[PDB]
Amino acid sequence: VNIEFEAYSLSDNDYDGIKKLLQQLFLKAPVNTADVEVFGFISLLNLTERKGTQCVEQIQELVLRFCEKNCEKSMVEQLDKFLNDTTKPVGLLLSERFINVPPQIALPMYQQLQKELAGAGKCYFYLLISKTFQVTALVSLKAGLIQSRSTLSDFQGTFMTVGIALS
Amino acid sequence: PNVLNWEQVQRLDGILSETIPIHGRGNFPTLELQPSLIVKVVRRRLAEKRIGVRDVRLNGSAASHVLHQDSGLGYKDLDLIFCADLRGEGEFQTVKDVVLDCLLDFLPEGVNKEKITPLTLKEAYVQKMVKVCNDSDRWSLISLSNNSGKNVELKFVDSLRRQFEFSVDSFQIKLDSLLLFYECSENPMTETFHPTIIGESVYGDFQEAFDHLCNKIIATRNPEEIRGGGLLKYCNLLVRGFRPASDEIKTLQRYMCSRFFIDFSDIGEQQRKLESYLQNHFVGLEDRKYEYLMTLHGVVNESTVCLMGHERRQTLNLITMLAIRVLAD
Repeated sequence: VNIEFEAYSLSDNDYDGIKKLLQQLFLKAPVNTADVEVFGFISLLNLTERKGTQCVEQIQELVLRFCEKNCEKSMVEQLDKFLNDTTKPVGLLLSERFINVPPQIALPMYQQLQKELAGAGKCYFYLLISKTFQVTALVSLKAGLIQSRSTLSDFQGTFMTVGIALS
Repeated sequence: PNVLNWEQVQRLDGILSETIPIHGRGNFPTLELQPSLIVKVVRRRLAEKRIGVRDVRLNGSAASHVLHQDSGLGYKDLDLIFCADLRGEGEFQTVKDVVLDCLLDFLPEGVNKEKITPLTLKEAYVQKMVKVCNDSDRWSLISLSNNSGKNVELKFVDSLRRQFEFSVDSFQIKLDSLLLFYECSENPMTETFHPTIIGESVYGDFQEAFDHLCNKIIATRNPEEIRGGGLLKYCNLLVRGFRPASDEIKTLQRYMCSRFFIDFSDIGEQQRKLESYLQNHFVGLEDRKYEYLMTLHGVVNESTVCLMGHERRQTLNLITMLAIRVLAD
C-alpha cells in the first residue's frame, strides 16, 4: 500500500494558512523537553488495526478530493476538517499521543523520510509543508502514506504522532 | 458505430496539435508542448526502458468536446491517460523519471542542461504529482502547469475503480490511430483522407452515452460512488441546459442531498463549500451564479422529501441568502 501526493502550486497565504493549522495542532499536544522552512508531522500507523485502516480511508479520500480541478483555495479549508475533526479517524489520531520534539530530533526524521520517499515494514503517515526563501522561491505541500524503514529511533509508538517544526 | 466522422476527427486533431504553453517557476523558460508530441516521446522513451503501454486515450471534457461542440461542457483541460500494466519493479518511479527526462528535451535551445536536475525540473514545471497503490487501484499522475489556466494532466493508470461521473464525461477516445497517421503520410488530413478513430465509454454503450451528450441528458450508473459534490455536479449540468431523462431519480436525487448533508453537516461547512463552488466555477458570471443557486435551491427543496428540517431548513436558507447577496451586488 502506497499513497504519495505532492503539490508545488500553493499560494503564499495557502502555505501561511496551513502553517497556522499545524501550529494549533502543536499547541494542543504535550510538549517534550529532554534558508528553508518545514512544518508538519509524521504519524506511525498499524494497518492490521481498524483504526489504522479507518485512517487510510480518510487519507485516501482527502487525496482524491485534492485531485480535483479547481481544488486549490479549498486546501486550507479541507485540511481544517481533516486534521481537526476529532469525530473522524485522522482528526482523532492527532488529538491522542501527539508529541512535540525539539528540532534536534525533528531534522533526522525529516531527512530520513526525504530519503525513503526518493528511492523506489512500517506504515508512516506524513503531511509536510515547506517554504524556500525575505522572498518566497517555492512552496510545497507533500503528504503521503508509505511503508519503509525506521524513521522513529524506537522512540515513537504505534499511533504516536511526531511534530515537525524546522526554521 | 464508434468511428468519429470528419467533423469529430477534425476537432480531435485540432486540440492534439495545439501548442500549449507550459510555464516554469523562477529562472526557467516557458515550455511549448504539442500534446501529440508528449504522447509520442513519452511512449517511445517508456518503451526504451522496457515499460509497456497498452494504449493512450483522451478523457473528460476534451472527449465530450470532440463528440459534440454544442454540449457546452467546454474544452478547458487536456487529460491524457496512459493505460499501462505497471506491475512491479518500482515501474511507477521510472515512469516519474521518464516524464521528467522528456520535460528536459522539450526545453528551448540555449539552456545549459547540465545544471538541470530532475528535481529542479520537478520544482520548475510540475504543479501536482499523485501516486495511489491502494487495494484495487493502481495509478499515477503528473499535472503540468500553465499560467493561462489550461491544465495538461498526464495520467498513468493500471487499474481504477470508478472512471466516470455522469454519462457526458464518460467518453474516452483512443489516440493510436491518430499518431500512426502523422508518421505514415506527409499528406495532410482531408474529408476523405483522415484516420479511423474509435470512441469508447467507461459507462455502458458508446451509443447510449453519445445520445445523452447530444440530447443534453443527465444520466449515470453505479451511484454508490456518489459524493457531496455529486449533488453540486448534478446541478452544474442542469443549469448549463441539461435535463434528466425521467427514470428513477427518486433515490438518486435524495442520495445526493443525503450524501451532501452528511459530508457537510455544519452550517459554516455548507456555506464555505457553496461559496467556494460559486467562485471556482462561475467567476465574473453573476448571472450564472444566481441561476445556479436557484436551480440548486429547487433541486434540494423538491428532491429532499426528508421529514427532518434541521438539515433542510438551514440548508435551504443558505441558498436563499447567497442568492440574494449575489443578486443585490
